[PDB]
This record gives sequence, C-alpha cells and structure tokens, in this order.
Amino acid sequence: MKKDIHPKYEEITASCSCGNVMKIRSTVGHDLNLDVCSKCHPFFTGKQRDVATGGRVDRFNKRFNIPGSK
Amino acid sequence: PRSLKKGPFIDLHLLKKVEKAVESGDKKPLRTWSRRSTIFPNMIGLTIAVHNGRQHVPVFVTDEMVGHKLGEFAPTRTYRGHAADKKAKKK
Amino acid sequence: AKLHDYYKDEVVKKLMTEFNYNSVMQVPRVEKITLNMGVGEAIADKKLLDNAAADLAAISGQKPLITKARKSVAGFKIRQGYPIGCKVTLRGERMWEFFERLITIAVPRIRDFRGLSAKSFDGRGNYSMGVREQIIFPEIDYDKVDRVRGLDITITTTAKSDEEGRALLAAFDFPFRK
Amino acid sequence: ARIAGINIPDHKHAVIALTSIYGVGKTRSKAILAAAGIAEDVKISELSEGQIDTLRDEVAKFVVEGDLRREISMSIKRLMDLGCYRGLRHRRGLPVRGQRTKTNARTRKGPRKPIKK
RNA sequence: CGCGGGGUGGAGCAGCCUGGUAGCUCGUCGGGCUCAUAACCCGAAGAUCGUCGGUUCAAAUCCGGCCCCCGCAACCA
RNA sequence: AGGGCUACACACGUGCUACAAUGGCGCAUACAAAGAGAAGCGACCUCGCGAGAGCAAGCGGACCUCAUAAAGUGCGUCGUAGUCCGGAUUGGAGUCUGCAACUCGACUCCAUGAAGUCGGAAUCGCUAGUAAUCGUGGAUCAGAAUGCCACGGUGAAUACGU
RNA sequence: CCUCCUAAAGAGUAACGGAGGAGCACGAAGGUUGGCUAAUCCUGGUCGGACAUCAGGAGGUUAGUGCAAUGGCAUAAGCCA
Repeated sequence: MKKDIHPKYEEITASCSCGNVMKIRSTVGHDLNLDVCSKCHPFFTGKQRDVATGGRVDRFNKRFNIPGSK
Repeated sequence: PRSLKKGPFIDLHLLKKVEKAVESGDKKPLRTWSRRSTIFPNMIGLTIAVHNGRQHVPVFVTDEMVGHKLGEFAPTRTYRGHAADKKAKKK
Repeated sequence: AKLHDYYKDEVVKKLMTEFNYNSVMQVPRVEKITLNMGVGEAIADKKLLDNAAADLAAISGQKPLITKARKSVAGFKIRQGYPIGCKVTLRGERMWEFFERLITIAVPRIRDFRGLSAKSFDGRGNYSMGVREQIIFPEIDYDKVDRVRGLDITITTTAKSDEEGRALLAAFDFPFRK
Repeated sequence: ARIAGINIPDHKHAVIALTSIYGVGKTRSKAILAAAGIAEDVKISELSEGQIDTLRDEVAKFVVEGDLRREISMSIKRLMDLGCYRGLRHRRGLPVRGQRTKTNARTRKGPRKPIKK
C-alpha cells in the first residue's frame, strides 16, 4: 500500500442516499427482462374490424339516402 | 398506416375453402387467388397456397403472422441489385 | 471500512456453515482489486489516457499509474514500448470503502446493461466486472455527452472454489445475469 | 440546468429541451410547461432545480430513451424476420409506405452514386 | 557457362541514401451538350514497384536466391 | 382473377416547395371573381384529440354549399446554430373511398427525426394585367394532383441603339 | 578477422571448401546496493476478446540478450529503483 496517494474523501463517501431531483436512486429494466419484439399481434389482440367511436347519434335500421333529401 | 375501415372481414372469397378446412383443423394447401385477404385467429395452423399472379406460394398461417395479409409473404416484383444485376426471382 | 467487517460478520460464517469446512481459514477475505481501463492506442500522444483518468476520477479520485508493455514483443504496434491500461489500484481500507459505493450508487448510473454473469465466475472464484461504462459516485455536472470507458473491476480472492467465489456482494442486492 | 442528464442539449428553448428524454415532443412539452408555470421562450439556463424537478416527475412515467430508440430497431428487425412485404422493402432500403423507387430513395438509402451502363 | 546493367497504375515517367507521404502525362469507363462525331465540361475506376525469401511498428528503397531482356562473352593466339 | 403501366442502378426532361426572418410561429381580423354539386354535394345540431361521423334544414346554383380564399392587416415571438426555416424518412394507432387497401389509395395524429444555406455540364419564357407570386374552383373524378384549364388578389426591370 | 563446421573429443589442421556476421555503437548502453519475474494459448472483458494490460489457470524463465553465432541464464549478464 501506497498510503500517501489516497485522495480526499469529500465527493466519494458522501450521500449515497440522494433524491430524484434530476435522476433515480435505483433504475428499472436495465437488466432486460423481456427482449422487445416491437409488435402487438394485430387482430389477435384488438378487433378484426375497428372501434366504432366518434359521431354518436342513434343508428337508423331503416333505409336512408343522400339523393332522397330536397 | 392503412386499414379496412369499419365493416367485417373474413374475406367473402376465401370463406368457402376455409369453412371446410377448419372442420379438419388443416388439410392440403387451399388453392387461393384471394391475396386481398387478411390473416385472422380462425386461420391459425392452415396452409394457403397463395397465387401471386404468376404461381401459388404456400403460406403456413400461424399466430406470429396475424398482423399481416397473405399477399405480403408471397412476393410480386423483382429488384435489380447493384453490385451486378439480379439473375433470378426469389422464393 | 464497514464492507469487510460485514463480510467477516455475515459472509464468512455463511460459507463456514454451508460447505462444512474443516477450518475457519478455508473462508475468503477480500484481496487487492487492481482495475484496468484497457484503453489502448495513443502510443506517444497519451491523450486517451487523460480521457480515461477523467472517467476513473468520478468514482475514485486517485493518481493513474499508466501502464507500459512489460516485455514489449507482441503483435500490437510497438514504438517506444506501448501504453495500454491506467491501473488505479484499490487496496485494503480504500478497496473496502469502494465496494460499499458499489451497488448503492452504481446501479442508478447504468440504464442499458449487459455485463456481470454469476455463472461466469471460474477457476479461483476470480472475477472481472465489465460494467460497460463509468459507475459515477456523487459529483456535479458529470453527465456531459461522452463515450465508452468502462473498466475491468478485477476482484481477487483467497477463495479456492467458484461457489465460494460468487458469494461476495450477495447480502448486497445486485441484479446479476443468470 | 439539464432536464434529466446523460444526453440533454445545453441552452435550448423550453419547448425544445424535452425533445431529448423521448416520449415528449413539442405537443407534450408545451402543455407540461403551462402546468409547471413555465413560459415557452425562456432558455433552459433560466430554470432553478425545483422547476427541473417539476419537469422530471411529469417525464418519469414516459418511455426512457434507451428503449425508445431500441423500439424502432426491433420493429424493423421484426418485419425482416417475417419476410412480409414491409420487411422485403426493408432488405434493400426501398419505400415501405408506397412511395416511388424511380426517384426518392435518398431519404432511406442516402446520396445517389455513379453506375456504369 | 561466367561477368556486369536493367525489370513503376492499361501505356511512358516521378519518388529512391533505417525504409514511413503512390506523384506527373496519357489512356479507360459513365454522364452533358452537338442534328451526329468531335474537342470541351462534369463524375469515376486504377499500385502485391519482375518473382521469392530476411530485418522491422513501416521495405520500390537496404540484404539473400532465382528467372528473363541486353551489353560483354564466342580465349591467351 | 391476380399481378402491372406509379418497377430501380442510375442518369436525364419537366413542374413543385424549401433553403428564410421582406419570413415562419401563435392567438385575433378582412374583401374575390368565376364555376361545380337533386348517382351528388350540405349549414345548424350533437359526437370525435383531429380527421371524420351520424342526424338533417338545404342546394337546379346570383338563393344554399365547397368557402373564413389565401397572400394581406394587428400584436408578441425567433437570431444563421440545418434554426425558431424545412419538415422528408420510419415506428404505431385513430379515421376515410371501397363487397378488396400487400406490392400501387385518401386523411388526421403521437413519438423519433435527415437532406437542403442559391446548385456543374445543362437550361427556357417574358414588352405589361405581361414577367413574378399567392389562394380558389373545375374537367377528369369509386380512391389518389405537385399536373392541366380557367378565375381573381398583389404585381417588376426596361425597350437608348441595329 | 569473428562465430558454426569440415577437422579425425590434446594439438582446432589445407583448399577462389560450406554458411551467418563484423569496419562500430553508447557520457548511459558504465559502476555499486537493494528488490523482482516470461514468450504463448485460454477464461474473466468496457476496446485488446485476434494482439496487448489488469486479474485467474496451464506451462515453467522456451521471452530477453547493443548488434552475428556459440556458450549462457532464477546466482538470473534479464528487468527495475
């Protein structure tokens, strides 16, 4: 041992308990827990013909016609 | 991206070969021109021999491939490579 | 530091009980950790060795020894010898101090990580911790856009098997690969 | 003051600065600054560390940048591994969204190069 | 059979000394213009220094062996 | 019926839009002409992140609607750093035209995010409502316009001399 | 002229016999005291994974040696302070 070269401890030993002000005290997922496939499997998940949202007014089960109005 | 808008697809065209094939689970390659048709859960484990305009290509249908149409796994065009020109079509 | 007195208190007794050893002396203690930072190149320029020192400094403030090839006859470029690693030896209390910063502050630093198999231990229960980057202990404006400069952290042992080898830093929670 | 560190661009408008933690473009950063009580046109050097905390929490739910840039990579690789036409066009670099090959290969495949005839 | 000089990108040269950097002039191939050729203009390809071996971090260079082209050589008469 | 004319190695003809700050961004504001729409297109309405949607007055076109025409006007905003210009690629979803969206269709949107800083050889029109430049409608038109045709806004240097 | 050999284990003995090498270099490239270990391949690895240093095994000084060859080599004429 080279006793004399050892640095001061000013920024080593201090505060291993620090907060989240720009960055975390432990990271998740850096061990990669699944390999990312980047796919959802469409029509296996979700529906073969789409969500029906937007323009909700009761539907008419009786025939209606673009030319039929005057 | 593009989609099938709002109405219900199995393909009308493919339906009459498939309903008799699912009854067996899977049977010999279904001679298909219907490259207009998408892949679905009912179709997992079938073998669709898919006309590409020139000839049929067997698509083995399976769960990892349900995000796709049948027409995508069977090629159409030929691409001239550019080291030196492409000699062949590739299946 | 606290690390080794803990390693005595907790781990040395585990291994005595678990292996049914014939001596207390058969137990590992922590032996010197040299490190490498095998940076390479800069055969006269020695500039990437000063760039290696600004990475090493964040985690351990001590003076680089800056290695030269020891017979200097290999298939690498030879001209006025060749610079290779950096050292920074950890020994005795300064290493017992360093291992107590590892886990607690080393884990929040890495975000994309593939090193450190626990099966990869062999022979002596020797190991080298290929961390892929610098494990920065607390500092101001350390992140600045930079590259590379992981180091071997070459832990050594008075261990005489692999199983007793992999058992350092185990009452310390690290997510080691399988 | 850096938004999250590791790679953030120094002295950028407040809107622009969050376009490097990823999962946060202009739209989401605009609304996130209005929430936190920050004006758009300040340079990032003007914020105290507790504004930087109010930003960092609202970011921390979204995808971390290492997986974001990995995700487009694994999507391209997924498609080549199926051999579907998305993937076939990927092998050469050629358009996947229907665009022409007679011109405008440049964006995917780079500058034009000379070819003897 | 000896003795001595010589062996550069497709062609003709530059570089040459314990050696590091491939340079000049053409020609070549793609393209433009011209009604066409052309010169002209833009872009591009091209070197295991005759061959083999030795020393070195680096060999056209400095060294060992050989093949081949030429001069000498084909006696002292 | 499927594939294809819109391939791709590249080079070339042509047009567009950009390369800025005379501008782009945001919120707020103004007036056209001319024409198409009773297979059709459509206010108000409520729904939808937006696209769009269903409901439905209406519209034969000087009526109602595409359409709030844009450039232009107000104010703050940005500083040459490929940006605060430009916004292409590509991951992914939401929506549209259609008994079919994969190679070769239309629209919104989220994240990520490049070339280009006035361009070699080459290369053309213009004498004034022209040249230049913005937006609009329409023929074609199931689904695709940078094109073409026409309309209107704003609108230039100079023509000594043979 | 040196080193290996012909050369006949003292005497190192010819030949336009066979082969490699030398015409100096270094003011440290000398002296002394004290401590010390490699070519090479594998496993650990961020870039040394193929080659390298660090650390572990195998081998056990086969590297090195001002320069040719011979002898030499842990006492280390090898390497360092």
